[PDB]
Amino acid sequence: GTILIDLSPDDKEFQSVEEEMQSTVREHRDGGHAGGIFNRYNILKIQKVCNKKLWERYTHRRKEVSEENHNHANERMLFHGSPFVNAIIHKGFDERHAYIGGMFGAGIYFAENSSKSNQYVYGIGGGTGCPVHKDRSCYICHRQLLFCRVTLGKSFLQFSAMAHSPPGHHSVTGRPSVNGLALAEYVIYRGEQAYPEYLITYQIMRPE
Ligand SMILES: C[C@@]1(c2ccc(-c3nc4ccccc4c(=O)[nH]3)cc2)NC(=O)NC1=O
Ligand SMILES: [Zn+2]
Repeated sequence: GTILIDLSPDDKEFQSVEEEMQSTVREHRDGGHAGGIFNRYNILKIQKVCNKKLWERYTHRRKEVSEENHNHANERMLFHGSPFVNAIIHKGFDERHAYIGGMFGAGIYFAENSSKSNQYVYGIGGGTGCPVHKDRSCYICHRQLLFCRVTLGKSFLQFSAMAHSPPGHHSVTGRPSVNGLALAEYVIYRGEQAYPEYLITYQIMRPE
């Protein structure tokens, strides 16, 4: 049931998604090991992901969360990197998309920094890099991220350097507590609390 609609680069919606992608790049404490060395991306395509059933599954869960949290879904737009983006956009998020060993427990993880989600496009720690060159810093191969609508509801705040969310909460917020430049990361424990709204195809760019 999924169809993908291409956005034109002249569309303000393409432009606002591209800007969130580019402006949330940061340096990583691994010096680029997982995700590659880059300061910006070459955006190749942005497609809107349209699936009525997945959308309705999302909004149904959003209303439940909202009603458990003084009518506040606490909805964000966040990045997700995964080897399974193609399954996600067709079938939705479920437990096979979870990071069992994540620092905040077995759930599905999202980032404010696009460059953080980039480190997972080829797997945990960037795996063995791109399929074609086995290069975690490949500048040639096309990568994809999702820019997702995520319901956080009442989020458990963890300060720091599938399971259940903590009792009385709908998600966990991993607040960065050492690296002053890192943005927050978030975990949900129900696939129905995220909708994969944009599929972004891109290359990382070699710095000049
Ligand atoms: C499905 C998978 C997976 C997928 C995505 C991520 C992921 N982890 C994150 C952790 C922090 C912030 C963003 C992300 C993010 O965008 N993606 C971690 C593990 N779990 C797994 O064991 N291997 C995987 O590739
Ligand atoms: Zn490659």
